[PDB]
Amino acid sequence: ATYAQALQSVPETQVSQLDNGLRVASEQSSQPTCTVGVWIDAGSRYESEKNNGAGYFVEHLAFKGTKNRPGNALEKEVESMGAHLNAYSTREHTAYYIKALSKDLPKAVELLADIVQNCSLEDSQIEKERDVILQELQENDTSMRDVVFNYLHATAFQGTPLAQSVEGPSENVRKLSRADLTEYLSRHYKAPRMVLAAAGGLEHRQLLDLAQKHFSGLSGTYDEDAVPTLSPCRFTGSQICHREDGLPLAHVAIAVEGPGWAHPDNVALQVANAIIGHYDCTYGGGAHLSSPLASIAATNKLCQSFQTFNICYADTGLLGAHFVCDHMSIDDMMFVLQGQWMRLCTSATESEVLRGKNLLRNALVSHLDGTTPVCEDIGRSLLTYGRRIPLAEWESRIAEVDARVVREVCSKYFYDQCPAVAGFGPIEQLPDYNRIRSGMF
Amino acid sequence: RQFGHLTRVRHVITYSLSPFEQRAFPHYFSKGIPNVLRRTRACILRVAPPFVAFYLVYTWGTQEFEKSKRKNP
Ligand SMILES: CCCCCCO[C@@H]1O[C@H](CO)[C@@H](O)[C@H](O)[C@H]1O
Repeated sequence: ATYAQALQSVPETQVSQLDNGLRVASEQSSQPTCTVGVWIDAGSRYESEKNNGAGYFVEHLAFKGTKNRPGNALEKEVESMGAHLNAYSTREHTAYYIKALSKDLPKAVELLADIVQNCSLEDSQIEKERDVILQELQENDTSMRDVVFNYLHATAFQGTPLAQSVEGPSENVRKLSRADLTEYLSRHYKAPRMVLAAAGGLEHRQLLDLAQKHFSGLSGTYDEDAVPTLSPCRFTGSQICHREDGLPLAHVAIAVEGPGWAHPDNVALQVANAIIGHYDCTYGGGAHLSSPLASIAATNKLCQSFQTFNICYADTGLLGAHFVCDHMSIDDMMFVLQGQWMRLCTSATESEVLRGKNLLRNALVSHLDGTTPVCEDIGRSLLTYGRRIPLAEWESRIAEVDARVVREVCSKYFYDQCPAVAGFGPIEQLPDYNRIRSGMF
Repeated sequence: RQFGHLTRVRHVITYSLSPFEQRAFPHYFSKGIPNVLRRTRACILRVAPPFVAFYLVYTWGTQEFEKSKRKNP
């Protein structure tokens, strides 16, 4: 078949909803294994300065025992059936998911229901996790990449909830109480804020009945005065430079404000980012890479690596790049990078945009490879778009992009716009903000 | 001399705002004047005296010159 007919053969994702508001979505395949999980509209963007880190603390407690399965009982059950239980928290979403044999879907759904509704939160466990989290904060401090990205959010979204890290400040970790957590939970873990998603060898009808059976008790009301809604987050052209000449390589992240999840412009932006691409010293292409930034960097040894990114949030986002380089290569790297954004705004060619479109097509499909990536796409999509966008639609959106669309969309977000800049390490050579700003036009 | 080879600096964080996000003349007068007064009071004792001396020597010398050329000083 052609790439076109193959697109129309992907089973359509089935979506249902319970009385309490919980959405149930699934994509059936014939895999003897599956992934099922709960995606929640909860994250640090929903936290205030007082409880920032609450969600991450809960993630630490989620698998430590439930009222029905105290202590390591939940753990033993997951392990004995050979399943895998994982979780993650971001500034807007939280997810708990299980990879298991398709025949074990009923127990998998029960366990998730149990986890999301009956978490013990034993005072002694809370004290133990407190120390674990503090140690994780210390470890994260050694990850220059994680530090620079937290810094980018701190400065770009300064004064708003998006400026907050997911883990929260250490003093919050030392002071968060069970009361704080149960409070956070009663407020955010409601059925209308959750999506039960599954992908693999199972039928929607079976998942739906299991959901009715195990999630019906989940609250779908809350009230009116306590319905955590999101306010837009102001973006600020600014710079944060943490100079540390003791570190061997400098990390720099720069971005302009992105449009947010729902905007159609994200497709063209993804095409443009694909044109500039990514790179690191282990890439075999070197001097022949198609991206001018990549080949210049490789032939002139300008950096160890770089990556463009389009981080999306509800109504805003960070569109830009991150690079790692020697202290004497920062200005050159910034010069070439900004020159490439400007070239795309004013002179993107049909041939490079086609390449970008093909890169995006390949990335889209190769990403949805396996029950876990698919299940995550279902969960997240339902939370963000309110629907699963089919591949055939993505193709239509990508197809609509041409050189004209790329120049116009890039001009809209990059041209003469104030960026947010974060630097960490031996950054004496990181350009002054005025010089960076002038580089935007 | 080039950025990247100047000197060694560790543990310093610098925060800045784009010029477009801020005022070019924040509190120009409500603060500008008070600081100018501070800076003025702060140096006048070092700067002014010598010139007051010049002024005196000048007026005395000029008047002395005048008187000296007259019939009855
Ligand atoms: C830039 C183009 C924006 C509109 C693209 C819509 O694209 C359409 O979406 C439908 C529903 O998902 C699909 O069934 C259909 O095959 C697809 O072509």
